[PDB]
Amino acid sequence: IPTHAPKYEDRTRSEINKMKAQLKKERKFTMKEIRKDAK
Amino acid sequence: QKALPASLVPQAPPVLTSKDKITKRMIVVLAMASLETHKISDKYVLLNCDDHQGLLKKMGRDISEARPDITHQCLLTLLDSPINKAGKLQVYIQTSRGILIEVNPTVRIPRTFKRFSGLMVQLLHKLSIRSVNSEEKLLKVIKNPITDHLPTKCRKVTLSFDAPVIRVQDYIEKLDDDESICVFVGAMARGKDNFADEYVDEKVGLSNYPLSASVACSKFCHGAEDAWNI
Amino acid sequence: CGNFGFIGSSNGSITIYNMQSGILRKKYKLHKRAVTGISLDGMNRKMVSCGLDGIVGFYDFNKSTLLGKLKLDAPITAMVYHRSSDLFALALDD
Amino acid sequence: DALMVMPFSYVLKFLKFIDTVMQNKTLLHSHLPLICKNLFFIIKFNHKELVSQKNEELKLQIN
Amino acid sequence: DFEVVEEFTPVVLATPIPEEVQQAQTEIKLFNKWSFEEVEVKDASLVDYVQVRQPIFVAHTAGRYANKRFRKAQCPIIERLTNSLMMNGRNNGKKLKAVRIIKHTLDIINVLTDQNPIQVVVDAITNTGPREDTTRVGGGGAARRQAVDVSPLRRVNQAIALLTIGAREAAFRNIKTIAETLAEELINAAKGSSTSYAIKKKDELERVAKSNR
Amino acid sequence: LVSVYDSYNPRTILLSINASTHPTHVTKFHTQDNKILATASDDRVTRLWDISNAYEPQLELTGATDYVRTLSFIPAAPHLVATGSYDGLIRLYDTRSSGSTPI
Amino acid sequence: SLKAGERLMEA
Amino acid sequence: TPVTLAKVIKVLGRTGSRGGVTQVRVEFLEDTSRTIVRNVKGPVRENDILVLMESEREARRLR
Amino acid sequence: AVPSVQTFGKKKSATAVAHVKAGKGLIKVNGSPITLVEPEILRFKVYEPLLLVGLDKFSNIDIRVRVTGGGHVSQVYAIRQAIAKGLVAYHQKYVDEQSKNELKKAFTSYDRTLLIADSRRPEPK
RNA sequence: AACGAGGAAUUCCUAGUAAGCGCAAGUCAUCAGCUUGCGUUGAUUACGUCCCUGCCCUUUGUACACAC
Repeated sequence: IPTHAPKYEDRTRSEINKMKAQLKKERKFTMKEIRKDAK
Repeated sequence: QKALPASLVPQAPPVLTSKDKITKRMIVVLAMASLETHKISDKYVLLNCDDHQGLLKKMGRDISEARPDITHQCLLTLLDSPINKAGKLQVYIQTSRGILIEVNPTVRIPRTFKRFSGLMVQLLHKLSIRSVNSEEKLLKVIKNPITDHLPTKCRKVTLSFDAPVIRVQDYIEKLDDDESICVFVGAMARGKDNFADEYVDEKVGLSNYPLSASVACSKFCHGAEDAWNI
Repeated sequence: CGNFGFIGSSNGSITIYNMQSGILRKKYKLHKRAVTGISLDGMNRKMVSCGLDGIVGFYDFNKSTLLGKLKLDAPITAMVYHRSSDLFALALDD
Repeated sequence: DALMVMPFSYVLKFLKFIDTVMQNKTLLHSHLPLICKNLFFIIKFNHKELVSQKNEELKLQIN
Repeated sequence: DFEVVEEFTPVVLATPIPEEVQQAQTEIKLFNKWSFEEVEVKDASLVDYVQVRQPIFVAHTAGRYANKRFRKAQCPIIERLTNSLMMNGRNNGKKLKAVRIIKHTLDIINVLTDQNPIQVVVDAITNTGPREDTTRVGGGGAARRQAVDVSPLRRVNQAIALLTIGAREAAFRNIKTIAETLAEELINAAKGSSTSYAIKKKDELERVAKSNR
Repeated sequence: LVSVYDSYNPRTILLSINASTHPTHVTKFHTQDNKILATASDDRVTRLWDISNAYEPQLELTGATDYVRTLSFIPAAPHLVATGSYDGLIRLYDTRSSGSTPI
Repeated sequence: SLKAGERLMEA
Repeated sequence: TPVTLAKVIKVLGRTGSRGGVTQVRVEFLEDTSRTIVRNVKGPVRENDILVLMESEREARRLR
Repeated sequence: AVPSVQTFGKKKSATAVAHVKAGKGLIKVNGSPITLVEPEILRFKVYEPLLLVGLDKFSNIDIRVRVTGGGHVSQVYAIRQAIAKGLVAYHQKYVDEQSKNELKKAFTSYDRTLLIADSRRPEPK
């Protein structure tokens, strides 16, 4: 029978993803804080 | 007097997995295996008996218990037993927590224990691994019950020391033609053999001697090839 | 039940006419001379025909079969039924 | 419920018990009603099987 | 010679009608290709639980069969099979699909096994009904099985479920289609040839009961 | 293999039967039974299948010599099959016997 | 413990 | 394997059983006298017949 | 005057009006012969009255139906209902009561839903 | 680079109910990352039991026969 080997443990796209997630987090946070301020 | 098949060139039989539920095959399961992942802070680690004792005590379980070496050598010896080179068996890990890990007969285990443990932790988290092709998943994870995951017409036997000795060659050769075989093997180091009783139809012994789990697996596997003319 | 009018012809046939609308519904061909009488039992259940060929026929009428054919000796000419006791009488030729 | 669910062999054993009680006549008069109720209800429920059986000893004891 | 004549004049509507249709009205038949007489449930303890004394033209007579306890029993058998067949993950709510499916299956049945679809269906259901099951003991700490007996309505339900599920998983990963493999299932069960998912599971249940009585 | 499926419907592969791996030159239906289908393949062994049982050869039939490439049935006898082998020497078989050798 | 009926059964 | 046919007569009551299984009295179908008690798992009513493998062993409570 | 009788049929939210006249012996579900109601898995669930009572009872008269509302299955059930009810109503108005009563008996032998649609009311608990 | 129906645990469901499928409205609160109506297609399996899991109750007939 044929055999195989398993798997286990782009910087531009990586930093894009991390920074976009950061931005989304921040946008949600500033919504919520301004909203509490307003109330 | 009788001709030969149009081809006779060597051609490997296809791998057997849980999707095929017809052809007679061999089902080996490692049971009650001591396998779980904890966190130390910053990273996750699989338990091993010898190396994680302050936190093993903190959790409260037994060093003599939480040993996955047994699993490693058992799994290796099954995977490199001749019957798999004939391509006729597959294995199922019954986790101590309850998970089912079905081990496809196409994998090659990493032989050193640290690499093996890395594989086990990565599997426990991501629930799968792919190969060099990465076109079919290698180590799959599945639900209770094993009976739902076994070939339809099979037998339910657990290799227990107390059970009477029966010669594996004899019993396999008595087994019927489309009668696949599952064997529930207690991997746990030392204790009772009364866990799969509701699944099993009988307990079976192969000697008047106690055995190491891997050695018992090797013996039973050996009888299987001897019956199946390999 | 005041619905069904039975004719017995002079050529062995029986016709069952529904009476409210003058329509015809059913026919029976057993006898071959004139049919000297018909009765339907008080239960709508069975119906007996007596015929000059010295033959009586017992018919199931809720179904449509021939329960029986009883051939007597003499030609039969008269017939009268009694429903309270389910029996009839035949004035013969002899 | 109890007398209903009681199975047939146990019915037979119960009859032999009542025989022993009658021989222990004093208990009979100490508890006449309850014994009467038990007996009549049990036979009136298992009636057909009991009559179906064939045993001269049973005949004598029910006499 | 006794001969009723209820039909005085030829019956000819001014609407064109299929000749096969007037043959049907001469005698009710299922789908027009199959009767219901000489059609016995060959098994007592089932004879009055699989209602096959009732003729029906299509398997879709929508009824009140799940209000009392056993109106489910009184429902005809083919309707049961059709509905259990449409019971699927993406087949919920397509009964026209289910009925087309079963019609084509029975056509295959009649073509291959010449005798009679309905008779074969009944035979399959009876021969696949399990007959002695187990239930996990209460134990109070020791878990095992206890052997118990199974009532006829349960038997029929189990048989229908096993038949359709076996057919599905058979047709699941291949090129064949569910009609084809369900025909395989019914024919194989009618033989009782130990080589269908139905009979296999039935044997497992009965054998474990036998074992751990 | 043989594909057996109902006329006018190329969409349905009603059944696919896998006999011996050598190519099959001759396939036919019976004429006295309608559920018995005969085939032969270069394996020189002619196999009668019953279309109700798709898996095991209902009756294998040997005694041929070389490259069997014809057979036919006898109308009157629903048990008599003739095979034209390709070495000449027509064989006549009766199925209700063991059948290993021709009649 | 046990239930009635069964009690009398063993007794 | 000698199968047997039995007729469920009367479904017991107030009995300590498990959820979904019931004590029940069965009367042999070809022998209209013998009665046994068995455990049934599906739904059931009176007066309906059933198939048995173990034509002899009477039944018990299931705790 | 023309002998004339009308009835109704109602499944889920489907209306089926059915005129029944004495005439040339045909059957028309809304301007197209009953052989072409389209579902084709249910056309016999439409025929069911025709067949179950036999034809001449229809050979005498003309039945026109029109249907609306609901969908496929509901409209087929509605037509079968309206046909059957219309047949019995006509045979109890202008023809004999024996035909009436025995037709009603044949239908209620087979399946009562041809006569009284169930208004399948919701239920408490 | 990912993924082939989605593990372990826990949550809901008994009839036009489960689950499908599209049109429409936006009603002084709430709802556009949606919200509510209206249709059409329409099942599986208990309808039992207090054994387990909890919860309740009562543990004095008081009501007026005959009956336990």
